[PDB]
Amino acid sequence: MSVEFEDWLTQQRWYAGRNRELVSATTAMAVRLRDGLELVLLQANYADGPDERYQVIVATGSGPIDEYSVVATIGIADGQTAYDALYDPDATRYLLSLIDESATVQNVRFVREPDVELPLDAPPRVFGAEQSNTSVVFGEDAIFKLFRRITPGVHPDIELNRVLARAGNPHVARLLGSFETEWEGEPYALGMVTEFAANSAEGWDMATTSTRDLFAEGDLYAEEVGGDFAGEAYRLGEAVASVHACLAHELGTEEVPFPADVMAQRLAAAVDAVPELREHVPQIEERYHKLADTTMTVQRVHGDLHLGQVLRTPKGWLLIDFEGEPLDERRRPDTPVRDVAGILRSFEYAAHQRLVDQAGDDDDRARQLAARAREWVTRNCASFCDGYAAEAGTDPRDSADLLAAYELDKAVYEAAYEARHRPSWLPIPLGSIARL
Amino acid sequence: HVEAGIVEHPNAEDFGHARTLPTDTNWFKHAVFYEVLVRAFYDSNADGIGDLRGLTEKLDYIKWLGVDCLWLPPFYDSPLRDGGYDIRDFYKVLPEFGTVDDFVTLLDAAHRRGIRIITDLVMNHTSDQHEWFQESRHNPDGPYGDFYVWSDTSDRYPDARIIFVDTEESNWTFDPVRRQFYWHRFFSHQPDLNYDNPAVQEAMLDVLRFWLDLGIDGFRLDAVPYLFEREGTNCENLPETHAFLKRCRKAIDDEYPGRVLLAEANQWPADVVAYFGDPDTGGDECHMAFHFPLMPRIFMAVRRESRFPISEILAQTPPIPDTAQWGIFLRNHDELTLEMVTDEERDYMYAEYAKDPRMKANVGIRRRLAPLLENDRNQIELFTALLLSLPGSPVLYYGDEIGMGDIIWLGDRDSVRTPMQWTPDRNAGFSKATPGRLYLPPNQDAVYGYHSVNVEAQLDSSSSLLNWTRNMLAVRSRHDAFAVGTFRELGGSNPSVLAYIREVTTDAVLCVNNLSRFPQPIELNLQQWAGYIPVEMTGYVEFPSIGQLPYLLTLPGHGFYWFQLREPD
Amino acid sequence: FHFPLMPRIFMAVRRESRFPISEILAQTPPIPDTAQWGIFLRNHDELTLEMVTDEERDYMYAEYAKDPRMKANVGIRRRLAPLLENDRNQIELFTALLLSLPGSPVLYYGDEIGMGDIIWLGDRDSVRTPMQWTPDRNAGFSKATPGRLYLPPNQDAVYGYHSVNVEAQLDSSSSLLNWTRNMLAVRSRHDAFAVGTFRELGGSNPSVLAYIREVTRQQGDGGAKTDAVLCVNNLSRFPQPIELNLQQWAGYIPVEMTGYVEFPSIGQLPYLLTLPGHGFYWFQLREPDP
Ligand SMILES: [Ca+2]
Repeated sequence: MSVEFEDWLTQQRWYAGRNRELVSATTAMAVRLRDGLELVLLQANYADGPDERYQVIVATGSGPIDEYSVVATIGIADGQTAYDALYDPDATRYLLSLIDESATVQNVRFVREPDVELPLDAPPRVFGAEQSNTSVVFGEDAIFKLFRRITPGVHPDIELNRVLARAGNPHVARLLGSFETEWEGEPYALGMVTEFAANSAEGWDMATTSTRDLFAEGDLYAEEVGGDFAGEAYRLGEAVASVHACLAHELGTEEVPFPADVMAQRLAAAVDAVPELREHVPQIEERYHKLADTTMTVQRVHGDLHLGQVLRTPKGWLLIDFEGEPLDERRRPDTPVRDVAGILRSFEYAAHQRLVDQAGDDDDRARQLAARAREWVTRNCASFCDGYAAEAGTDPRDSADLLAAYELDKAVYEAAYEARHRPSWLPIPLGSIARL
Repeated sequence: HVEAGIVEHPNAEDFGHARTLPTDTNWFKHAVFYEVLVRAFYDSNADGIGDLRGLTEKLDYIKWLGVDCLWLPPFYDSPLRDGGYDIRDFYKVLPEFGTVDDFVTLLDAAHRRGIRIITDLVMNHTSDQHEWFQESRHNPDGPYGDFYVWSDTSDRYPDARIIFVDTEESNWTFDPVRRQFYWHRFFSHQPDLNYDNPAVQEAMLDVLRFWLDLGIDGFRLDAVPYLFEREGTNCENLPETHAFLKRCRKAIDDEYPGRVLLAEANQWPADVVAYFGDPDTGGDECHMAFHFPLMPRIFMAVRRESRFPISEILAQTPPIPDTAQWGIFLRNHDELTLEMVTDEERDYMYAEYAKDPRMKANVGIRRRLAPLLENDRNQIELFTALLLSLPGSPVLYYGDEIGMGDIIWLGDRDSVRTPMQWTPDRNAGFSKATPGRLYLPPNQDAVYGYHSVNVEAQLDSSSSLLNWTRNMLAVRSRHDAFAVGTFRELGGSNPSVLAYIREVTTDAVLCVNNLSRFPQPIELNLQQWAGYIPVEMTGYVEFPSIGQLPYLLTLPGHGFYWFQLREPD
Repeated sequence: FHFPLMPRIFMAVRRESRFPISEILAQTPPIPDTAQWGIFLRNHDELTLEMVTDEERDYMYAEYAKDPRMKANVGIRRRLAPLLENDRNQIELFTALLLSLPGSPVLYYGDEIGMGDIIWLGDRDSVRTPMQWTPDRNAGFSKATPGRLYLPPNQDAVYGYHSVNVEAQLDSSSSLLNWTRNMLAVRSRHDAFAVGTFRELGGSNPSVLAYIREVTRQQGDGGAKTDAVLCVNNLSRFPQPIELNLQQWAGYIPVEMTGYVEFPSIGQLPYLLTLPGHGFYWFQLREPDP
């Protein structure tokens, strides 16, 4: 089952079973798309930990170009080497003409919205392929994205892109089409195609260059420097507020009380990998049980906002990767105060990764950089909240206690997620927990 | 001018006409304009005031620099209460500059070496000393009584704003001789011409025809948005205003093919596109208008070390007609009103500018390129490099080629109108007259002083800014792509690097500019030119051929590269 | 003191060829463990006012006298700024080489602000004028009347104390003083420059001199201590591309030191770097993340 070809499916980076200790891992499906193609939906069973099902559109014969052979040659089936079709131009063309038809094959049905797909253009594969997807760019007009780890749909990165653009909200790259199948019982969304924001730049990469400005040739104030991100942060505020207000219109709103017992379970489990976090825990729990038996407003939200999931194009900010992150729990509504917590959380990480990279970069007076970072971190958080509050009547800082809770929770999840993976990060969550 | 009952008026046929250049209706799209004041450039009669004959003598320098067209600000007879933008006589050159004959001598001498000349021409208003206005006030029932906008109360057009809100209390001023109010958008001594009077329209069309008969290559029509005034409107960009401009274009196209009409309209790009005219006919108004907010954006883009303030206005600029061409220069203020263009709604950088300490310091004052960038040579090169490679025809301001400075204390507009610094000799080699006689003093500070900044000094080392600037124009003239090619922004992963491609269907050229003061790497996607060989233009050096993988280029702080994309063999 | 380094670096920039630098670096014998070379950016020995040369062992022997620039200053001490005709980009390049080449560097006073010289005062006094502190009387060097000064300050339009002084340059971080200051700040953050190994990388382009300084991981660490650093210098006045072979550091991330900017990671294929005329880069070769 799988046989040696399996080895390739563990070299990925989008493969999560790197630590999971597997039992039998076997191919669950193989629809035939073309003579030399097959949409294989593999399934990986682990011992002690839930099953996870990946996909791979495998092609046979010869798999050019020469500049991908390392990152492409899956193995050798009798008697030509097999390779994943995201690296072949003749193959991705077909997989886009199938979305255009809009066609179906055995089980995998392809659908497209009432727009125009853009074939007959040269496609390459994008470099930063993520831990849940892979991406190829057709020309400068559209980008195709096959979900490397399919879990039983519906997929919010498709769902929430649709209603957002159907409303006309400008802050999402427009969705063109997608494709899914019905493996066993429930359905599985397999990938989407979307309008390419050619000429884009990540938020984290753009904040990193402003945080780079103050710090290098520093001791000159956070407002005086040219690099000042404050203006751009404010725009990003009303951008996130726009999508939230628009999402609440179609998704609707409900009232619910603060998840006291649920978020206590989070802080309790976080204390398993305990540091000085146990010393803050009573003061943190005092902040938690202060907001007990209080009602909030819950909308459909992004779920995983940080500067990385936000892109800047000419004439607008774009929100991407509605991942969001238990698919049932992912779709569940939540206080928008969690999303603004995510962005404000991300600002401190952008400023202090640099300060760690400026402790890099040692020794005598890193105290100056901290002074500038605290300046920068608190100023763009202000500028962001100001812009958010300028869009919708509601101000997030006006209901601060609710936000301060979710910021503290995002820090507890940040501590545990960092501490296990990277020990060097631990000062960032711990110090920021101390700050708040 | 004169008067008998009508204000008499000289004939084009009494002066000669300079050697005509071969008729070409696209010269302005390929040209590089050089704005030079007549008073400032060179003085040949030792009066202390630059003159037409002096400018004639220095044409060889202009030719050597490699500019294609001279742009002269207004040189007509004037009381000079508003820098000569208040014209007293349209058919007479100001005495101190010379006679109309001396202008023809300049034209012929310039055309002989292929250099064209255009001039500022104020359309909206004349000086209150103009014979017309003196006849209008003194003889209200005469033939000029309706040449200006008169009224019995200062109530009309109340929606129109006062342009100079700190100097003028009203747009209506009371004339004591006529005992009536007269309209003026600008200063009280610059009364507005009444364009509703058909005779006025014909008079101004005859002014155009006069200088066109002498053989001038074009005009920059100043203050045109304020020509017509209508009730219930702000009296700006009214349909009848555009309708008159269409006549001027027709008169050019019918009588003098191959001449140009520039529109000084200090408005947001989305508004000024109307001044190119009906796009169905491919243009029937002005040939050129100025893309005013480019420089402020480029400036703020280098400040932020982010490409996007440049990208944004380039993306938000509407397409223009086929004949049409944008005009771009490296200044933040309009020389007429001393106002920086901005739109509260459509400019996203609206509040941003006032918050910047550098921008805030020079609000309302003309500054040269060198002082604007704090004399940073690397920046001066970058901004120049952008000016020459971005879409539209560029305008250089005199003295910027040698990195002259300014004297802000002389006045908000005079600051950039000091004498041209030719040598480190007495008066910077501008005049033989005693220093006291000079119309304006030369720069004397340790940085931009004529002892250290002059043409003579820079002529020798090919590393000088003059020689650098000269050569950049020499490179630009060797590729049409820069002038009239397409513009596609390449983007890239690094926000600090602005990369784009100009193309003609016969070069493709690649420009990579680094807006950050630190060295920056950029990975570009040039798959479309796979197999092509990039060749750097200033050194004719071949770089590695473009492949399927992203192409990596590394620039120094405020550096740039210009590559010719050359075919494989 | 490694005396003929500067004359070679000078002629190397003149030719726009790396080899006059490469040659003396290759022909320099190894020195003891305690020992350290001393290097400075001057062509003459202050004692004898003679430029070192060996008729046999120097292949550039006859070459120097034939160069018009070299010929002009024979037997006279000149400062860095006049030696390079006040070219700021060159002043930076030569300083960049001084700080990154093997051995301990010596800066001469006033070169940090790009002072000039007065040749007519004497072949050795030329570089011994007063330090130009302010644009005040006597360049802020003394309160005494100008006649009493041991030597007069520079007064010409180019290197004069009215235009070249410390006070003036302290403000803008773009000044040569502040630039020079920061370069010393960067150098002090990496031991590789001081006492690291020196391996010349070569390259296909003769105009670009690229090399690597390296210090070994003493009993363990991964800081700005136990670094490998990469220096790429362009001796040509025109922009130059160089394809380097950094396969040994495959997976490593080059980080430019003056801006802490991460460049694309080094792979198996030749690494392409593009420099402007008389430009240079200083990269920290940083490990990939475990
Ligand atoms: Ca009018």
